[PDB]
Amino acid sequence: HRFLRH
Repeated sequence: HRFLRH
């Protein structure tokens, strides 16, 4: 997964 790009 990912730590998103927020």
